Amino acid sequence: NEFDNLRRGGIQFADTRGYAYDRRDVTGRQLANVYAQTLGTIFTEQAKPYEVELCVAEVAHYGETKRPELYRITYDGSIADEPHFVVMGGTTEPIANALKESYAENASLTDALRIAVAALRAGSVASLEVAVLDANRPRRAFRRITGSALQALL
Amino acid sequence: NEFDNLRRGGIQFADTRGYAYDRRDVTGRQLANVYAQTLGTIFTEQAKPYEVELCVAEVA
Amino acid sequence: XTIVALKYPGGVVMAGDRRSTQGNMISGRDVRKVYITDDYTATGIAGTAAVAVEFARLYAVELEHYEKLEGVPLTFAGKINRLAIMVRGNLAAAMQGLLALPLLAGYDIHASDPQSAGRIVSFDAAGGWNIEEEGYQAVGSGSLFAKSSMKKLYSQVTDGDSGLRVAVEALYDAADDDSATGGPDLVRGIFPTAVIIDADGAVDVPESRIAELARAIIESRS
Amino acid sequence: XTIVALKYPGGVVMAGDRRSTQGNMISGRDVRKVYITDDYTATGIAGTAAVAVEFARLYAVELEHYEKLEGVPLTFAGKINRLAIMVRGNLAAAMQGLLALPLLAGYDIHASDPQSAGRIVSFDAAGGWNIEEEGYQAVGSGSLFAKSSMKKLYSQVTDGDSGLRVAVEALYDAADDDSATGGPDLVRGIFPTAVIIDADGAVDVPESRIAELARAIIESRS
Amino acid sequence: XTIVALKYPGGVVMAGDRRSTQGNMISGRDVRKVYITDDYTATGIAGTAAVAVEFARLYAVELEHYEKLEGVPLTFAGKINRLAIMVRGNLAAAMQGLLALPLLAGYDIHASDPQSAGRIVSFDAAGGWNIEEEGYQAVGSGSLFAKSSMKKLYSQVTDGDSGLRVAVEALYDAADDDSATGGPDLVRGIFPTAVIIDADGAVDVPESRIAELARAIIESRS
Amino acid sequence: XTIVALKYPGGVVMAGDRRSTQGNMISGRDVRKVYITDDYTATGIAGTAAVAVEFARLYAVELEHYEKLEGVPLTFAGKINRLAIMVRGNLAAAMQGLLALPLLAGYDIHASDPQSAGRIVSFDAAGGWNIEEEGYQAVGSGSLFAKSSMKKLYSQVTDGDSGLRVAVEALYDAADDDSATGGPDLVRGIFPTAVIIDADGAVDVPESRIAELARAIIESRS
Amino acid sequence: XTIVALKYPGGVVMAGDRRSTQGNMISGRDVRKVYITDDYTATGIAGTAAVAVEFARLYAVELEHYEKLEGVPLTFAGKINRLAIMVRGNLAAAMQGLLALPLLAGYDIHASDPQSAGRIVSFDAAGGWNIEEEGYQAVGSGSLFAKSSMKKLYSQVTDGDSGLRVAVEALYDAADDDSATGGPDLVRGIFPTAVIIDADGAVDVPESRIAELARAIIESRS
Amino acid sequence: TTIVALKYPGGVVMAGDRRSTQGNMISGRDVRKVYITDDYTATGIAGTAAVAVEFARLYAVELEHYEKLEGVPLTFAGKINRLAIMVRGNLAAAMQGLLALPLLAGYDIHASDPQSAGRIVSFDAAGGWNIEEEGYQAVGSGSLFAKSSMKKLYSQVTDGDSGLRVAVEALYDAADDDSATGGPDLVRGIFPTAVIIDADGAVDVPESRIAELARAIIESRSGA
Amino acid sequence: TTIVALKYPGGVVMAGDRRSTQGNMISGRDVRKVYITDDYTATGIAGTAAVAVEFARLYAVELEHYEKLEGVPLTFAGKINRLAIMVRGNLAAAMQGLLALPLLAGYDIHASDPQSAGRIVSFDAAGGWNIEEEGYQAVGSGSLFAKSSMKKLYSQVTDGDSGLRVAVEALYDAADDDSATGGPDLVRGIFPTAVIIDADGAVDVPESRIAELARAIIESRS
Amino acid sequence: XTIVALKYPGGVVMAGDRRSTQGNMISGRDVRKVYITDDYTATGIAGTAAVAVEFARLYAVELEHYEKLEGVPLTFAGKINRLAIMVRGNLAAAMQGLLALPLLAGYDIHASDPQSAGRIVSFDAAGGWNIEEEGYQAVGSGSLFAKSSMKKLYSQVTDGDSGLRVAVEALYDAADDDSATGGPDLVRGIFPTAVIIDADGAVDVPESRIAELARAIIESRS
Repeated sequence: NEFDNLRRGGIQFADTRGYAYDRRDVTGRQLANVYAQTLGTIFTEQAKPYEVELCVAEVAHYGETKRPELYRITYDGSIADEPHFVVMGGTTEPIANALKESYAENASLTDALRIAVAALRAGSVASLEVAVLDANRPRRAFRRITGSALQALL
Repeated sequence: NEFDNLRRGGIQFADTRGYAYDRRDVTGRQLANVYAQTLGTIFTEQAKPYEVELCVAEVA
Repeated sequence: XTIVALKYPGGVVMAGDRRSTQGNMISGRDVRKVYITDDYTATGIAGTAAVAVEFARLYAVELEHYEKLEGVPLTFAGKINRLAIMVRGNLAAAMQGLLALPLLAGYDIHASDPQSAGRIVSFDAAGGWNIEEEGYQAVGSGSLFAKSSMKKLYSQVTDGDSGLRVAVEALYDAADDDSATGGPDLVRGIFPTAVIIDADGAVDVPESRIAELARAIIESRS
Repeated sequence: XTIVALKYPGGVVMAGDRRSTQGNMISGRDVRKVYITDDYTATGIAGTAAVAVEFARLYAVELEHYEKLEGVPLTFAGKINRLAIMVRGNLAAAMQGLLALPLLAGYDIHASDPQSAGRIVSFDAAGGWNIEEEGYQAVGSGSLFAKSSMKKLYSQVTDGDSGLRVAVEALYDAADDDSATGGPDLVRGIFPTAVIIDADGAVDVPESRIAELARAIIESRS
Repeated sequence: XTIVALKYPGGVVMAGDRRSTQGNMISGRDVRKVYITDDYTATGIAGTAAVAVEFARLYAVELEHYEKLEGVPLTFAGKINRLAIMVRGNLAAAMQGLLALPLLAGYDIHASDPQSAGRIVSFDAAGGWNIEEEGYQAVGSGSLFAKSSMKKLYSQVTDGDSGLRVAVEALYDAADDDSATGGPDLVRGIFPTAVIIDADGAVDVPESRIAELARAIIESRS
Repeated sequence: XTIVALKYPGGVVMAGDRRSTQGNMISGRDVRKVYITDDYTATGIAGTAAVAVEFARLYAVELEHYEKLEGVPLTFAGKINRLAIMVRGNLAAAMQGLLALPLLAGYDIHASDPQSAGRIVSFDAAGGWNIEEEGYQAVGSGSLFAKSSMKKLYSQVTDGDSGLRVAVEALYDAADDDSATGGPDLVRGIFPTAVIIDADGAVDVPESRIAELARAIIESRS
Repeated sequence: XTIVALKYPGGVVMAGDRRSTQGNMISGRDVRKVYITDDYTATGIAGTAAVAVEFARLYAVELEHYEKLEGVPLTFAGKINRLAIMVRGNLAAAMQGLLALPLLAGYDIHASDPQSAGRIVSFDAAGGWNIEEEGYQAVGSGSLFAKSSMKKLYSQVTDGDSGLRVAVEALYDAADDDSATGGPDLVRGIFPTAVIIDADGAVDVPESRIAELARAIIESRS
Repeated sequence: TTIVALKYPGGVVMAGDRRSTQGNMISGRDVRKVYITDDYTATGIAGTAAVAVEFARLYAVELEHYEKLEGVPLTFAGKINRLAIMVRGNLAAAMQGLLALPLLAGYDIHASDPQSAGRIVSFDAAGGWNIEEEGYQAVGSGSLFAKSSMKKLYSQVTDGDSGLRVAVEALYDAADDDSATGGPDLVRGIFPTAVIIDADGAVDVPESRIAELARAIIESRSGA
Repeated sequence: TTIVALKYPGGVVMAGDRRSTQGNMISGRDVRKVYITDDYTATGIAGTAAVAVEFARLYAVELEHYEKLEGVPLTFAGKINRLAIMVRGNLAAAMQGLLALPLLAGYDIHASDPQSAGRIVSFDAAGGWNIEEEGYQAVGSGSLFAKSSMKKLYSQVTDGDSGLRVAVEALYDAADDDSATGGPDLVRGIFPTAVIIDADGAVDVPESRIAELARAIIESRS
Repeated sequence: XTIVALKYPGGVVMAGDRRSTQGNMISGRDVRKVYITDDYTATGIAGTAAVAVEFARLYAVELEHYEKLEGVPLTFAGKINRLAIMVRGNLAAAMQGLLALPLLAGYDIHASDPQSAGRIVSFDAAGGWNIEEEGYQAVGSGSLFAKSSMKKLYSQVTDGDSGLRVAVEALYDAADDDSATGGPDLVRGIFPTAVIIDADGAVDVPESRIAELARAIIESRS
């Protein structure tokens, strides 16, 4: 209920900025910044702080060349710029170490999914929620990898 | 998140002052002053004081 | 009513008549329409005795207000902007008939060339301003007559004294062709008022010097 | 008044006249209606002489405000949207008579083809915009004459010099057929103002280089 | 109605008529229009009776209020400004028909020269104020007649008694030529009211003294 | 609708579009607006399908009437006066909305110089005439576009063929910018109509020739 | 301006002209009036380029806003309601003159029968909607001509190709009888825009395909 | 536009035409003006034809909103009062020309006599209501023709079927004397819409039935 | 009301509806609007109500009157001119609301080509006439629908029969889209009236033939 | 429509007609206009039904509300005051045409004399009330006719039966001279409604007792 609240507020923010300026004027940095400011105010103003950890990711625009940006925003409003991976929730260290080692910069979709699933397992099928920000799509980069496709992937 | 808030408020102040009077009429001393009044108020009235330290500089 | 302003080498001069009318009736003969607003500026407003002073008084207060809060005076551009805002804030009241059009004369102490540091700025109904490059300007019911007079006499302006003479003659010409503008009254001893501004600041021109010039314009045309 | 803008290979040029009229009467000869609003844009406003500076000053503040806040300039589409909002916010005041239609010229630094990166955008009463595909556009009381002139002369545009020439000729044609648009005044030395924008930014074309083109057009028609 | 005011050596005198009309019909014969507003000032109001009668009262309250709050009375310039604001705050109601034009008479206790310390200030529809250097002023439907009368007779004013005599004669003349102004009613014993202000303060002139002057003016013209 | 007329060496040419409209609706496609009124004159009226025939029919009758009664044709000056009287007699009906503005083209057989014997006369609402000394003229909703096109193309006029081409092109340019003026319809085969007048008299230019010139302006612009 | 929409077996097609007028004057020839608003809908607005691109831009934002917030797209009934709300919210501004009437074309992916899953919805001034059960609809100044054309040609619609042909012909017939609607410009190469929507989504029909159909219509009529 | 409503023994029937006009011109042929608003009511709105769906949609929501919140349906009088307030809240917009007069048909479950449980309520400009005691009512530009037709036909209404048939005939007669009301289009197959309400609730009468009725009237009156 | 007229090889046919309306109310179902005016002409009036019978009656008297006096019929142009004069003489009453626009169909017995001797002439408010070269025309509230129907169906006209068919279908289409035009009433047995004119004269088409065509059009659309 | 009220010994009777008109058209035959508002009062409203229907229901709620809150009913004077207040509140809406004038009938249970404890109160546009001393009153379009009837018949009122007869006869007389007031309908069995109030409270008079009275009046006048 706390992070869905934040998810909604972000979409609210993004759609408003994109309409007040233009679509190409909304960035991951901007959204991570606003989540930092919101989580920071909640930590200080509200009775109970939000028990959440957020990740805002951005890929390059179609036919443009830029390395992906990943941001980790924590409960207190702290914002960190990660260049390779972000791990949130549960027991973070076993998953973070299994990634720091089994890492593959410029890896394939099939390879990166296997490198990830395993790390999730270290910490602890249709027991997963998978999605990508596909830099190759014309405008809307977000694409969910579900069912048979997900199954096909494995 | 705290100093960026302050950075934005200063740009907001500066641009409004310049528009209201003249560009040559916006100074570092003036901006530093707006920050002192703002920081002072936050320290005094807000739930948590801002964990920040600011520098305003002006050249000729 | 008519107010004129012109640039001379090293400064600017502004002058205005003394009449006030209620239709055809002369309602005032001693009206001051030109006021020193700060050390380097003066405003002349085309209208009544009070709806001129009230505009000047407020503008004067605003300029000084800034100087005290900030320790330095507003730039000439800043002085213009503040006056433009004041005029724009009176647009709603100007649709009724309470139209006040100011003319601003000043000396920019921060200008590169001290010879051409004089400044004349005129305002329209909407609160729009225009810095004059042409050397002279006029506002009021006799402004056309005064601008046409100055067009022919401006080449004779070479210093403060000659510039003040042209201003008084322009006002004489305005009164000659416009019944709403008052000419020099030799019987009562009432003459147009004027302000002269140079690097040493804004100074009210003494009534006696304008009287001398008015006498000389009258004898020159008889 | 008339403002023109045209695209040339590698840029865009915008130019505007210097006249101001109150009814039949000429109230200004030195009016400047075209302003550089940021490094890659310029706006020319038709409506009032005073307004053009104010509309341009606010839009310039708005554009630089975003650039300071977010660290990068608004995209060209964004610059359009902000101007459209400013115009839409003046719809209430445009019903009285205070109409101000802007024309925007700019260079899109993020465009694929640098040859056709010049952009011309026009606005209507409602705050509606249109990016021009036809190469040129004009606004003001002499716009039809200017657009009809450019229609016959556009094929001669090839570089910054020829473009600025057609622009000055279009403005000449506008003043020839419209009394509210001012032609080049050789006696006082007052000429239309212009801005040229390419990959190196927006630069004010020097008065002397417009004067040269005006002398040329005049001798070409004798 | 008519209200007059004139300066004499060492003070000022204000007088007003007692008539009231509803169209042609005479609605009042006893109306007092001149009221002492503080130790050194008096106001006479011409216009609708309802706003005017109330008007002296509100002004008297404002002056006294400042004095108790600050310990010292307002300067004469301050007293004027307060009255000007009161009048300006009634401009919206003046467009309907509720026009109230006040005339202020006073003695500036802080003036350099006690001989010319008398002050007369008049107000226009807009709330604009003027100070009369002529030495006499009038407001109301009979003001033109009274002012003309005063112009002829002002020379004869040498002290308070002659000043009062001229004021009463001016009001007599106003009533003689204007049906809305009431002349002295010898049958009912109703005469114009008057206030005289000098260094010793503002005092209501008694009825018997005005009656003696009215009788003498009547004898003089018969 | 648009009607153009231009002088070439040795004559005059007049051409008009075929469009008719009610509001935005196209109500006519074949409308003839230019008619030979006598051996040396032609009139073009931009209005209804019949306001062109009926005005021309009456004028033609009036000119012939005079010739049969007096045995000689009227002087060109006389032809103008008669048309001016006809237009003035329709002033009471032009206040309702029935405005008919004629354009007259002619050849003065009694002129000194046969090269410049072509005549173009335009009429205003009041029935006022003006003989055109600029070489070309146009009336109707697309007149400004046509006159601005001819302004750039007139120098290419040296004979009847180049004169007609410029006229057709001007009409094309008017249609291009004015929806009330019809361009050449290649699908239905409908083209503007034209009359050419020289020392040999007034003749209706055949469709075949206006059609060939229309396809050439098209083929050239594409 | 004219916008048409029609249902074919397996989908829907929407097409619009490219003209823009300022009274009689053609102010634009390249205007895009039909926009893809989401994967399965398109909106056409009869009007200016901006009020067509700003309405479509906002609706597109509203539709995708819901999809991101809730994970699924709005239902077609939901899409209709949102558009109806947007139009109703512009009723206050539509009394001035700023009227914008949209036409919505879409494919209901949740419909029982994929053959009749195309949808056409029209809106009136008040923001009232009507799901068209007749197969076709049109909005704009040439809508009556386009609807009357489709009435005779609709029986020839059997697939997407024939549907698009009927749409282009309807728009041709609209421009033939309405001067505010632009027909295909073979000289400049500007043709009506179109969107076709079936089970695979909304696709912009390429300019080359429409050009081929335009030429076929032209060649079929001469 | 014409919308009719009549009471029969055991219920009520409401029917409306499909025409829309802009001046003389026919702007629509398939407009629906009669909508079921809850289990026991239906509303027909005349004028501002596009808006008929919208007024019905808001009224339906209000009725249901109450029913869910309070656990019981509003009384029929309550239903009437809500609709009267909706209409009263639209008086400012009706002065411009956006006039919408509703006709309400319902069945009162709480009524003592089931046979006479059907209800018809009409509203005026001001938002004033009137429960019809005469058995039928109509609103719209063809209402006078429809009411005059029903005045001669009502005596033959004895059940739901004959009530529906008098309603279709009334609508037909209205279309006959009023050009703003559309009669049954046999060419396109478009017929008036109808709702029938009895103790078992509100039901949309199938196009099939209104169709057979119209053809029996039209085809026989014509040569057919 | 709708009246249509079309040319076929060897003649012309004119047909009109039977409806009359008062606002939305239908005030007539049996109105004859097309009348034979002489041996080779017929007029149809889209006029307030029945005026048509008064109008056609007067025109018929006029035509016949000339014939008896001169021993020969008026020329078709003469017939047109007389009708134009009649309409022009009714402009004062058309301002009130009593508008009456006639449509004239005829067969010029004196024409070169008997195949194209059919004539259709329309009149505007002012009394202006226009001969139709396009083949068909219509007047009244449903004229646009009828003209758009004929545009698609005219190519099917080859003789008298096919011409009458297209006229009836055009009137069917007019009634389908315009409430003020009455379609064929199969219930009451009332159908549109028609007149067919060829070299043998003007003849009333029998009710029975129009009935067969109406039923065939109805059957064809179901 | 008409509403009557009269005092009879020991009580009050109020009766109203059943007609409703939309101009000349009879829009209602069974309208009830008299309602029991509490145990001892009844209200009858004439004017706008929408206003009328609302007033009775609201007033009743108001009286009962007070009673439950305070444990006692309002005094008769208070009841009048509350009604008067409601009427004033509706004044802004009465300027439009939504005029509703109520007539109040009651029995004051706290009055000294039980014989004259009946009360009739009428209200005017402004919300002003008046208690009748004459014994009867009427409101509505037929009120004058009803009051003039009762003027001649009131001497016959001796009890509740005779007072109800006079009330029904007054309403009969109103309907006989006013088409907006409905008389008793024998065919439909619809009769005026009535309320009778005495020491035992307010009660609806049964339709059958009113019916007997109507027949008697009818038989008496035949």
